Amino acid sequence: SVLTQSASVSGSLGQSVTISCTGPNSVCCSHKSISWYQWPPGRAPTLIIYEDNERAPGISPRFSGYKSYWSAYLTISDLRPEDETTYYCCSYTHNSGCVFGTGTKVSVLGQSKANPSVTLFPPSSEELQANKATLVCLISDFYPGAVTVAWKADSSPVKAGVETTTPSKQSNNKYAASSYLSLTPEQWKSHRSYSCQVTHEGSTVEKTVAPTE
Amino acid sequence: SYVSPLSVALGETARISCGRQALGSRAVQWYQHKPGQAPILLIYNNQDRPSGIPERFSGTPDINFGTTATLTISGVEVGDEADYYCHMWDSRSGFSWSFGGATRLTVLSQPKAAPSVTLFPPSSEELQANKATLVCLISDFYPGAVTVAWKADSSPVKAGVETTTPSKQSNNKYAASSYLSLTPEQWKSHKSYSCQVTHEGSTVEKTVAPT
Amino acid sequence: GFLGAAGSTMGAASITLTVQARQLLSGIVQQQLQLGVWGIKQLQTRVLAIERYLKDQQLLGIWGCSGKLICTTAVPWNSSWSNKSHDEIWGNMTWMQWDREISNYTNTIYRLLEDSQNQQEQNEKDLLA
Amino acid sequence: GNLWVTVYYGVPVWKDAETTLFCASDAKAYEKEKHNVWATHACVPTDPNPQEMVLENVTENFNMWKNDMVEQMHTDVISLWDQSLKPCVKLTPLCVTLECRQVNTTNATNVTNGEEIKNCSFNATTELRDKKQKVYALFYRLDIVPLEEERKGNSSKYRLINCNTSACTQACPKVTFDPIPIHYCAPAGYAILKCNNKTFNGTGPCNNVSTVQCTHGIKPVVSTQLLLNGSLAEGEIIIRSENLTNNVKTIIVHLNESVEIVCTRPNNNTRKSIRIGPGQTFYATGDIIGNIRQAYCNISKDDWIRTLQRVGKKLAEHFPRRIINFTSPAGGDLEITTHSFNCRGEFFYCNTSSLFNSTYNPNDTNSSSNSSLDITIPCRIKQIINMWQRVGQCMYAPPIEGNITCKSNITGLLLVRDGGVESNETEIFRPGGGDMRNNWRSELYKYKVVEIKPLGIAPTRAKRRVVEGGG
Amino acid sequence: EGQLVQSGAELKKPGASVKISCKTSGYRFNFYHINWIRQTAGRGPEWMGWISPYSGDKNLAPAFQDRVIMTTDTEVPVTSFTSTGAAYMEIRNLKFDDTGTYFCAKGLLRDGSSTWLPYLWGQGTLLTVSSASTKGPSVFPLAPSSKSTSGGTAALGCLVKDYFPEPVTVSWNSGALTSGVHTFPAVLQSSGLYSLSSVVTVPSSSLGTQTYICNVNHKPSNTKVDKRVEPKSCDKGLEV
Amino acid sequence: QVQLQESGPGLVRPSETLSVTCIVSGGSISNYYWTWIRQSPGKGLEWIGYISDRETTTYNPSLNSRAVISRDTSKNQLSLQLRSVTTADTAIYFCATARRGQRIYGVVSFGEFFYYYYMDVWGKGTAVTVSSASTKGPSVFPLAPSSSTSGGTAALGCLVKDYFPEPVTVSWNSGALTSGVHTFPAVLQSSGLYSLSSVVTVPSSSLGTQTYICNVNHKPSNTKVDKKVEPKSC
Ligand SMILES: *[C@@H]1O[C@H](CO)[C@@H](O[C@@H]2O[C@H](CO)[C@@H](O[C@@H]3O[C@H](CO[C@H]4O[C@H](CO[C@H]5O[C@H](CO)[C@@H](O)[C@H](O)[C@@H]5O[C@H]5O[C@H](CO)[C@@H](O)[C@H](O)[C@@H]5O)[C@@H](O)[C@H](O[C@H]5O[C@H](CO)[C@@H](O)[C@H](O)[C@@H]5O)[C@@H]4O)[C@@H](O)[C@H](O[C@H]4O[C@H](CO)[C@@H](O)[C@H](O)[C@@H]4O[C@H]4O[C@H](CO)[C@@H](O)[C@H](O)[C@@H]4O[C@H]4O[C@H](CO)[C@@H](O)[C@H](O)[C@@H]4O)[C@@H]3O)[C@H](O)[C@H]2NC(C)=O)[C@H](O)[C@H]1NC(C)=O
Ligand SMILES: *[C@@H]1O[C@H](CO)[C@@H](O[C@@H]2O[C@H](CO)[C@@H](O[C@@H]3O[C@H](CO[C@H]4O[C@H](CO[C@H]5O[C@H](CO)[C@@H](O)[C@H](O)[C@@H]5O)[C@@H](O)[C@H](O[C@H]5O[C@H](CO)[C@@H](O)[C@H](O)[C@@H]5O)[C@@H]4O)[C@@H](O)[C@H](O[C@H]4O[C@H](CO)[C@@H](O)[C@H](O)[C@@H]4O)[C@@H]3O)[C@H](O)[C@H]2NC(C)=O)[C@H](O)[C@H]1NC(C)=O
Ligand SMILES: *[C@@H]1O[C@H](CO)[C@@H](O[C@@H]2O[C@H](CO)[C@@H](O[C@@H]3O[C@H](CO[C@H]4O[C@H](CO)[C@@H](O)[C@H](O[C@H]5O[C@H](CO)[C@@H](O)[C@H](O)[C@@H]5O)[C@@H]4O)[C@@H](O)[C@H](O[C@H]4O[C@H](CO)[C@@H](O)[C@H](O)[C@@H]4O)[C@@H]3O)[C@H](O)[C@H]2NC(C)=O)[C@H](O)[C@H]1NC(C)=O
Ligand SMILES: *[C@@H]1O[C@H](CO)[C@@H](O[C@@H]2O[C@H](CO)[C@@H](O[C@@H]3O[C@H](CO)[C@@H](O)[C@H](O)[C@@H]3O)[C@H](O)[C@H]2NC(C)=O)[C@H](O)[C@H]1NC(C)=O
Ligand SMILES: *[C@@H]1O[C@H](CO)[C@@H](O[C@@H]2O[C@H](CO)[C@@H](O)[C@H](O)[C@H]2NC(C)=O)[C@H](O)[C@H]1NC(C)=O
Ligand SMILES: *[C@@H]1O[C@H](CO)[C@@H](O[C@@H]2O[C@H](CO)[C@@H](O)[C@H](O)[C@H]2NC(C)=O)[C@H](O)[C@H]1NC(C)=O
Ligand SMILES: *[C@@H]1O[C@H](CO)[C@@H](O[C@@H]2O[C@H](CO)[C@@H](O)[C@H](O)[C@H]2NC(C)=O)[C@H](O)[C@H]1NC(C)=O
Ligand SMILES: *[C@@H]1O[C@H](CO)[C@@H](O[C@@H]2O[C@H](CO)[C@@H](O)[C@H](O)[C@H]2NC(C)=O)[C@H](O)[C@H]1NC(C)=O
Ligand SMILES: *[C@@H]1O[C@H](CO)[C@@H](O[C@@H]2O[C@H](CO)[C@@H](O)[C@H](O)[C@H]2NC(C)=O)[C@H](O)[C@H]1NC(C)=O
Ligand SMILES: *[C@@H]1O[C@H](CO)[C@@H](O[C@@H]2O[C@H](CO)[C@@H](O)[C@H](O)[C@H]2NC(C)=O)[C@H](O)[C@H]1NC(C)=O
Ligand SMILES: *[C@@H]1O[C@H](CO)[C@@H](O)[C@H](O)[C@H]1NC(C)=O
Ligand SMILES: *[C@@H]1O[C@H](CO)[C@@H](O)[C@H](O)[C@H]1NC(C)=O
Ligand SMILES: *[C@@H]1O[C@H](CO)[C@@H](O)[C@H](O)[C@H]1NC(C)=O
Ligand SMILES: *[C@@H]1O[C@H](CO)[C@@H](O)[C@H](O)[C@H]1NC(C)=O
Ligand SMILES: *[C@@H]1O[C@H](CO)[C@@H](O)[C@H](O)[C@H]1NC(C)=O
Repeated sequence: SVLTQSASVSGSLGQSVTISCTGPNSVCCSHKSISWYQWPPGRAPTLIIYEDNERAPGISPRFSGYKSYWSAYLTISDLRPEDETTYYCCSYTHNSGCVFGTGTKVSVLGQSKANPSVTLFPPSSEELQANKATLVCLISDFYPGAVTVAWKADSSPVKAGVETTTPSKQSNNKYAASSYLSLTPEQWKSHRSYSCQVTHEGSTVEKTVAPTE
Repeated sequence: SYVSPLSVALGETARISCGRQALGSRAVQWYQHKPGQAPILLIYNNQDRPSGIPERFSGTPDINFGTTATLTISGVEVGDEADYYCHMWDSRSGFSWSFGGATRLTVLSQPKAAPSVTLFPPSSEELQANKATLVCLISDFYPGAVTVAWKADSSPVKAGVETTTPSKQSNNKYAASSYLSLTPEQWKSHKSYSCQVTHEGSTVEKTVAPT
Repeated sequence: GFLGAAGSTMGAASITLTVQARQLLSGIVQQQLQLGVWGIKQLQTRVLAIERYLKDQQLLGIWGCSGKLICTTAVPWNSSWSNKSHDEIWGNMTWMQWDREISNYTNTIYRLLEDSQNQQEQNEKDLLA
Repeated sequence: GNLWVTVYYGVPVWKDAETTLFCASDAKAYEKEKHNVWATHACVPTDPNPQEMVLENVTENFNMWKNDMVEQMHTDVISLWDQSLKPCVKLTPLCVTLECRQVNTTNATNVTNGEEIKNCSFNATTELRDKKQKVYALFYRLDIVPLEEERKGNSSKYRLINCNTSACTQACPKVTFDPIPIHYCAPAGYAILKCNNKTFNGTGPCNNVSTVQCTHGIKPVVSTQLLLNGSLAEGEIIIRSENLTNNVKTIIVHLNESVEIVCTRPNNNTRKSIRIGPGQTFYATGDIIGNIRQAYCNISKDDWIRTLQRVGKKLAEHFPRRIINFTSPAGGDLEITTHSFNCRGEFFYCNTSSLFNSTYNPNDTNSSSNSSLDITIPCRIKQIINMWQRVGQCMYAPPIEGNITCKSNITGLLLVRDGGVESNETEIFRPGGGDMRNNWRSELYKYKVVEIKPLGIAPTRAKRRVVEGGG
Repeated sequence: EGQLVQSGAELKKPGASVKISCKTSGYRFNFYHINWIRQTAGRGPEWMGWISPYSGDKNLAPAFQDRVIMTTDTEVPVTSFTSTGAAYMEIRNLKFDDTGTYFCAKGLLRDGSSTWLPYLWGQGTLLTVSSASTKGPSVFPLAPSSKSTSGGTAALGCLVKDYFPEPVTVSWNSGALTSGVHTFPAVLQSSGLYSLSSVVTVPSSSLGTQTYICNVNHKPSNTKVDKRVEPKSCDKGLEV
Repeated sequence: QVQLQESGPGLVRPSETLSVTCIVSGGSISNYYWTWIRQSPGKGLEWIGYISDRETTTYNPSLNSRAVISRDTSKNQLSLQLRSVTTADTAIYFCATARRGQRIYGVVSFGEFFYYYYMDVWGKGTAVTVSSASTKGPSVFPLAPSSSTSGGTAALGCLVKDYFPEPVTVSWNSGALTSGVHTFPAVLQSSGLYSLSSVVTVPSSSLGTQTYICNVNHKPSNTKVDKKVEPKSC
């Protein structure tokens, strides 16, 4: 993507934030138009700005565009919890297609942090007939979106068959993630307790279920 | 009611009309009937004629409705003199039972024939049976217009005369016989008996006498 | 062509407006017959069409838009009528669906059209000139 | 961003309205035979070309069954009928008792019918009022009802069919009934929209749409069961119904290739003019010259059976029912159960039983060439008719001299469902044309009336020089 | 306010071709372009092309100009200003870098300076290019667990383990229960297979009058698993 | 191919059953139609009726009340009977072979076609009289030669006097003599009896003892009288 944006930018809750999007003069905004889209990961994008300044139908006046001869800027006034997502720009003419940008991750600071909701699920009796034994540690409704997961077997760290997912944003503007521990019935039946430890920036929580139990 | 006449010259063409002309599509028949013989159909379907009928006869078809069915005979012969019947069948009138009214054809321009007369006296056996009859036979004359008179020496008999109306024979000529009834005394008495046959202006007379 | 821009956007349709105004009445002067009551419907149509002309000419008469097809007004746009932008009207909607979207009002837009200006203009023309 | 309303006069905006159109038939000349009912003094010559303007990016709703052009063409047909019947001689004095006799026919001996021609004598008025005159005339049996006896084929007493319901008026000898191409044109302030979809159903949105000043050449042909001398459906054979599931209303069939029907009256008739008043010369049927045949119509059995096959398949499309049984109408009214029409003056009533006598299976279950055995149709004739609905008063069709022969191309059907049976057990179809308007719908489906509204109030970023602005 | 529904997710071997669909509704299909834009994990969004259903215009990016063919069918009208259409994008000789999400979008304007601009995007079509064959998922019950003793809320779900490729659609009671449902993203196991879980938080009193059937759909392997969640829990915090 | 031969009584009393027979030779009766036609003096010929090969009778309207026509299966002959006859039924009776005829002028399915008949082959016809008069055998008196014209030929005759009714069949030596024969038409004398004469013109040289014998046959009276002719004597 020759059309480069700012990698990340942040603004306070109730404040505003500016997103830059520029590139070489063969692609930049001297004889081109700029459109802004909100493209959350795993969803379909939504047009918020089209043709430099005018906004898409039904868009609130909080979003605004300002196009210079060398760059384009997107101002998002009155930041909301739903504004914390990725945004993209497109430089286009009347005939040539969209030239997408690198992407900008917008963070909304000054918000209140959330408590992690963790629940550890043991392998069902039907999975032990497969035969596998995968522990399913589920985390949800935590803020911000960064965790550090660790497994334990009989109060000892486990590092085999750990598979953790990156944080994803829930519809409640909170983040969720999941971790899985794949095991064989021997290692399962060879310890007295399995523990999932979710470590955050303000509180570290642990939930334990025994294998024999 | 009765038969309608017609006259056509010898060797010419004869166009014989058909009474009660058709009212629609028709399939007529033309029959030839000579007195005393079997009828023969000249035509059985306007145009068609069976094998054995000469080509001189022809009937008008009904290709266009409105034509009167005429029987055309090219080159009239003496043998064509007969009665002609027109059997009419059409799509308007129903079952046509009765034949058409006869059309008597007469051939004109025929050569005249002098009458051949043969007079025979009463035979010996007839005289022996107490009866007598002079038989004057006229044959091979044309036309069929003769008058028979009888004479005793030179006096007319005028009584007991029976005469046949003439009739055409196989020679296409006419023939007629005349009988004179007499008792044997009347035949034996007079000198000679004579038969006079007046044909046209001529009169042929033959005389016989007892032996 | 006549009605050729009925399915086109309002930007491409507002170009040729003389075409719909020509065949709205144009009974040619010929310069090159009728009888019976059966031939009276024709007459009644003609008159009717003429009225259809001289009614719109009357509206444009009381709106100050007599001689011209396009005309600007002193009546301001009302937000409750439509929430569309310039590119959301003249490059997205035909005159048909647009007239259907405004069809709830128009009568109010007509009362303001003959009242907000020509009722106030003609008052401020005797008091001015 | 400051918007102001602006008026645009001449915006392509229309709305569905029903206004009275007018007639326009192309220039056709004739100096001796004038006074065409559907042409002369009923229409006008049009331009050499009615232009068709294709309307792009337009999809327009059409409805042939709620159309107003049909309801106008119906009343225009009736009104032209009554206008044709106004100045002609009427047959009020023809209500004298009739002494009818049978007509000469040769013995007969399959089974068929026979329109017994009746040779009727009657006392009739002459040019003088006090004096009369007994005259004879040939009348078809269907135009006369008896009073007593009948029974023998001898005399009895008869009465003309109309002489009680309504007095009758003979048709003028100058006027002609031949259907001429009629174009319907819209007045000023309105327009006609034409749907150009080849496989278009009855109603609904139409994609390829144009506008026209006048419709194409539509010949007002009146018929029953079989619609003829019409247009042909391009591509597929079209089925058009207001409502298929509704058992009562008809179904129109538009064909993809027309079929030949040749109708002849083989009676080289004659015309006998008898006076029944001052200047009134009633024309009666003279004696039939030639054979006594009945009128008929030949239809190619191959083309007709193929057409009924394809129509049977198109009916199997809209009906996932069972075997498509085709029959003749139920019975009763003669003008309903017969293919009735006109063939230059004479009004024919055909019995189409040999045509509708087929049945085709969805499984097919279980040929070759058969020369061209034209299915023959025994067609009777009426001289005193009261069709066109009771509004159109009767008229004595004057006898036509000579034999009659007219060709025609049937381009569709007029079928009717039966119902009453178990659904999808067996579907039955019967021909018929109980309504007069359905003959025009089959040619007025591709047209619609619209009313132009040239006022367009639209906001723009521009205001007029308000009052104070000159210098 | 239209509707652009794309075809389901597809798995294809490298070198083969695939044809993605895009059936529309609720708008005049000939009034706006159809845009094709793909998004891969490494390169982000990438506009591929657009096609005009009315005029047949086509504009392809130079990268996809050699191996993408876009077509459109004629619109089937429903009303006077609404119709239904379908677009198709056929891509040939697939490689692993072509794996990703594919979107078709509906144009913003009919006339102007940004007519073709993608405005009404579809739900997306997941295209996976791999040599490994398809593998169906194994669903195992996630027994209820205590979430609130005073509030009486439990969390029960279903585990979708070992499937390939992505994704898998989960519903409850055949879509008749979407409230309070949370589906977690899929993990990438060591063997290369995917695995996710779907949980729901419901009041613990609703056990005899509410049905709990997780409907799992893995259309790539053509397999569906409807599982009745076992309502027997061993958590003592919930039983209080 | 087909030949017919009529045979009848010749005289039937009034108010009786006139029976005439028609003999066939060429073909079977079940192959053709058969008509009967009578021809009376002073009138034309009258078609009285026909019979089909299917034994279906059809009669003339005037004679339908008194005419019966039948056919015989074993012997190739058809019979005609007429009950309650009068002096008006005296006529020459002919039987004829009738072929059918289909005249089509329109559509066959409608009908529009009528059948007609034509009789191509006829018979000689047998003359039948009806009256209260009785039979009468003909008297035969030979007419001796005149011995007539100039040198070369002469005429001899045979007189058939007073008989009833017609006709009388005359031959000479049972058909041995044929050339020069002439049978004149009979006359109806006022007594109610017919009388004919036959003549032959033979050369006067052939009169030694060639002996021309005249054979008279009258079937109604069952008399078959021959007679010899001798020249003059006395
Ligand atoms: C709608 O469809 C309707 C049907 O679906 C249709 O109806 C049709 O109408 C037309 C008219 O409009 C009808 O046409 C008529 O047909 C009649 C019959 O024709 C057939 O038969 C004859 C006779 O054949 C017999 O005789 C010959 C010769 O002896 C034999 O060789 C045969 O084998 C046969 O004999 C058998 O049958 C006998 C009984 O008939 C038995 O007794 C016998 O033992 C045998 O078993 C044939 O010749 C005809 O063939 C001709 O036509 C075909 C084409 O069809 C040609 O290919 C062929 O080459 C021949 O040309 C046919 O097979 C006709 O008779 C009739 O024409 C007469 O009538 C009109 C009107 O009245 C007259 O104007 C016309 O002039 C004809 O009259 C002639 O015939 C009569 C009687 O014979 C004569 O008395 C008369 O003088 C005249 O003679 C003329 O012809 C002579 C030759 O025959 C010639 O020698 C003379 O010199 C003279 O020129 C008419 O054409 C048709 O039948 C209807 N269809 C049906 C199915 O009924 C309707 O029109 C349609 N409507 C439309 C299209 O608008
Ligand atoms: C019915 O509705 C439909 C849909 O609503 C509507 O169609 C729209 O029509 C509008 C016009 O009113 C279109 O908008 C215009 O698009 C113009 C396109 O410019 C050119 O470039 C196109 C892309 O070409 C690229 O790719 C090729 C090959 O890859 C390459 O060679 C090129 O160099 C280029 O890179 C090209 O497809 C297009 O082709 C059209 O024109 C040629 C002739 O030039 C013809 O042969 C084709 O068949 C085709 O018709 C064209 O060549 C664009 O220029 C134009 O911009 C002008 O106007 C704006 C203001 O509007 C100005 O600011 C600007 O400076 C330009 O002057 C405008 O954007 C729109 O794209 C259509 N949409 C759809 C979906 O079809 C119909 O018109 C409606 N019809 C009716 C009767 O109502
Ligand atoms: C469906 O479509 C078919 C096909 O058109 C219709 O069939 C037509 O029927 C009408 C009657 O309803 C016919 O009109 C009448 O025709 C007769 C017959 O004569 C005409 O046709 C002859 C060939 O068939 C032709 O030879 C005649 O004259 C020609 O030559 C002269 C010069 O000698 C020339 O001047 C002509 O122009 C011709 O070239 C003649 O045209 C006719 O007698 C009728 O005449 C009366 O009516 C006309 C009305 O204009 C009037 O002018 C006359 O003075 C007279 O009063 C009349 O023309 C028509 O011919 C048929 N079509 C064809 C091709 O033959 C069918 O009727 C349609 N169905 C329905 C339900 O309507
Ligand atoms: C929508 O309908 C219109 C008219 O009903 C269609 O226009 C027609 O298009 C065809 C070809 O596409 C034209 O045929 C051509 O005519 C010319 C002569 O002008 C001839 O030289 C060619 O060989 C060809 O036959 C036809 O004339 C034309 N109709 C009119 C009135 O001009 C249009 O194509 C339809 N639209 C669609 C998408 O089908
Ligand atoms: C004629 O065909 C049209 C389709 O081209 C039919 O219109 C649709 O019919 C279906 C059922 O067949 C309905 O579900 C739709 O609601 C109809 N759409 C519209 C816009 O009407 C139409 O019904 C057909 N006509 C008849 C009489 O069946
Ligand atoms: C115009 O004609 C086409 C056929 O040429 C019609 O297209 C069909 O429409 C029906 C729905 O009515 C669909 O079921 C068919 O699949 C369509 N066929 C094709 C080939 O697309 C079209 O509907 C017609 N437009 C109308 C009647 O308004
Ligand atoms: C529709 O018509 C067909 C043909 O006329 C009917 O089939 C006939 O059914 C009868 C039974 O009553 C049979 O005797 C005939 O042999 C059938 N015809 C043929 C040609 O096989 C059919 O029954 C009719 N449909 C209904 C519901 O009566
Ligand atoms: C039309 O004609 C047909 C036959 O040509 C008539 O059908 C006949 O009807 C009678 C009694 O209904 C039956 O006895 C016959 O068997 C039928 N004929 C055939 C060939 O099936 C029909 O009745 C006629 N139409 C009218 C109204 O009478
Ligand atoms: C319908 O057409 C069929 C076929 O021609 C007719 O069925 C014939 O009927 C007759 C007696 O009515 C039978 O002897 C035949 O065997 C039948 N089949 C054929 C092939 O001839 C039927 O009569 C017609 N029905 C009508 C005209 O009403
Ligand atoms: C009835 O149909 C026939 C053929 O189906 C029509 O004959 C055509 O006439 C046109 C002239 O208008 C010619 O260009 C065609 O070549 C003719 N067809 C054939 C096969 O030769 C006839 O005109 C139609 N009659 C009408 C519509 O009244
Ligand atoms: C705009 O319309 C509203 C009705 O929704 C009305 O109350 C208001 O007075 C209007 N404003 C103007 C300036 O006409
Ligand atoms: C068709 O008729 C049926 C009943 O006959 C009725 O239920 C249905 O609504 C009708 N449909 C239309 C479109 O009129
Ligand atoms: C329609 O017409 C075409 C061309 O004349 C022909 O090929 C086709 O068979 C017809 N189909 C039907 C169903 O009539
Ligand atoms: C036809 O109708 C019957 C009863 O009305 C029904 O059982 C059958 O399924 C129907 N067939 C169809 C709709 O194809
Ligand atoms: C403008 O176009 C968009 C995209 O096709 C559509 O959603 C909207 O309804 C149109 N009309 C407006 C915004 O008034």
